[PDB]
Amino acid sequence: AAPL
Amino acid sequence: ANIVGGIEYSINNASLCSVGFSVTRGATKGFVTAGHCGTVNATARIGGAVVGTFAARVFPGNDRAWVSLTSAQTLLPRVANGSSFVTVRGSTEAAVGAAVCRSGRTTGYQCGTITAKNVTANYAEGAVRGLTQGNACAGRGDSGGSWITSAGQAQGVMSGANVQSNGNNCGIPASQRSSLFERLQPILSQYGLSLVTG
Repeated sequence: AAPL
Repeated sequence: ANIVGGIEYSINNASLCSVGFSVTRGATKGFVTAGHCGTVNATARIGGAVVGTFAARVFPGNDRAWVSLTSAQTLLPRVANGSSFVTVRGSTEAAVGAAVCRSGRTTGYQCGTITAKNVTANYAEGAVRGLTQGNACAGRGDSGGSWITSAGQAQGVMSGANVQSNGNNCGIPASQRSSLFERLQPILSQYGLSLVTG
């Protein structure tokens, strides 16, 4: 998961 | 500008994020959003105009922030759902299994269910702990936006998601999505903020  | 959950704002004329919720701190107007969206004193603009500055944030570890607005801004107890609105009624935390929707400027208003609490996201910058996971989809640009139930209970603000090369996780089944938000309640008590409700 990545920021958004 | 009318401050509504879900709408676009820019940070120092470069990144885009979405408004989480209208709040007050005594006589000061503000809105809560994600911490990774701006550093303290970064300038927030809505539709080309300066609406306020980042007053505080914690990112990574947590992912939260609030922007103090000038007096000219109109705070509203609402979250955008297309051309319509969801009224913010309070911030009772929903349990796993509850249905929830989120609003942001890239994918609009999406709903799904809460699948897990207290998840850690390992972002390039460091870990962020304590996040709740839902499977409503989201895309780059939705960070900071509102997560709310249909009944109007504000859950938290968009932090991150397992986006694919198209920039969102809307094209993979709900079962494979991990869309994470920062819980609202600790942000409200940490900054002494009250939610604007209607």
